[PDB]
Amino acid sequence: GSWEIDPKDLTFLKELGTGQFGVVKYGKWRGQYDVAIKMIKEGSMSEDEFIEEAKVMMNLSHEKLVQLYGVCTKQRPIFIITEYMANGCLLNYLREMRHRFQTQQLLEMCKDVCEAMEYLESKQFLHRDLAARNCLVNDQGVVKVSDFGLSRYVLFPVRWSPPEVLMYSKFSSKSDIWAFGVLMWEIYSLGKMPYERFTNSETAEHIAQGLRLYRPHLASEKVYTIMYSCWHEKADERPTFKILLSNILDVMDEE
Ligand SMILES: CC(C)OC1CN(C(=O)N[C@@H]2CCCCc3cc(-c4ccnc(Nc5cnn(C)c5)n4)ccc32)C1
Repeated sequence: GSWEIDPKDLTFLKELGTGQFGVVKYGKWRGQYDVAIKMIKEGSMSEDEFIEEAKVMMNLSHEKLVQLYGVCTKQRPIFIITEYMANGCLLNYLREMRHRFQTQQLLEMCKDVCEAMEYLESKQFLHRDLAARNCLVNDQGVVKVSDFGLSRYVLFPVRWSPPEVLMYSKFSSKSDIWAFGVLMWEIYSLGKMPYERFTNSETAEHIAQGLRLYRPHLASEKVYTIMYSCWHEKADERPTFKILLSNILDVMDEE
């Protein structure tokens, strides 16, 4: 099948880390092309459901999405083969103080993610776990969005969730928007934990009381207005990703 990679075409080279489905490794496809390979631990995934959705996810092609190249399903563990991102997770990247980021670079990261998300929104596809931990950085410093949709197959992101999610499990395009605002806060805070002094339970109470994250020192007033617009209490008063991208591009021009 066009979604199927022969595992004999893979050369495993390095271990990258361990996520919700087990170990992820760096390797080569057909001796030449860099890939990341998720080795899906038995019992961790709703595999048949994922395999059917992987057909849809293959056709999500945008330069700012970490591409799904295919799956290896004829065996267990199954494998998910994706684009390899040389500089790893955005969260860890932001926390490395040696980068000495310019705020123009931080805004560019937000724009990268916003473009990916505008594409997903145009396909009526929710990420469902948008956060710096699910963005990666390539060898050119481009940020791409990773593992969109995959939480559906896990057999909770309190700090990235709007009130209607925490109170009613009301998931929508506007809960991705809320999460994006939090991600913008992570970026401008160089990787701090949102609501860092609170537990998840205290964060949920804070959010239900109407309180919000406040301005990271590196965010201008115009950048803070953008992330804060993602956190309106009423979901329908939150922007779309098309509007956010316009907003971010405008600020990039104004500097
Ligand atoms: C959304 C939730 C429900 O599920 C999802 C499945 N999931 C999950 O597997 N995460 C792990 C997190 C721990 C580390 C292992 C890793 C690696 C990569 C990956 C992909 C492409 N390139 C690179 N490159 C590169 C360079 N250095 N390092 C260190 C990495 N790395 C993606 C994800 C994950 C969360």
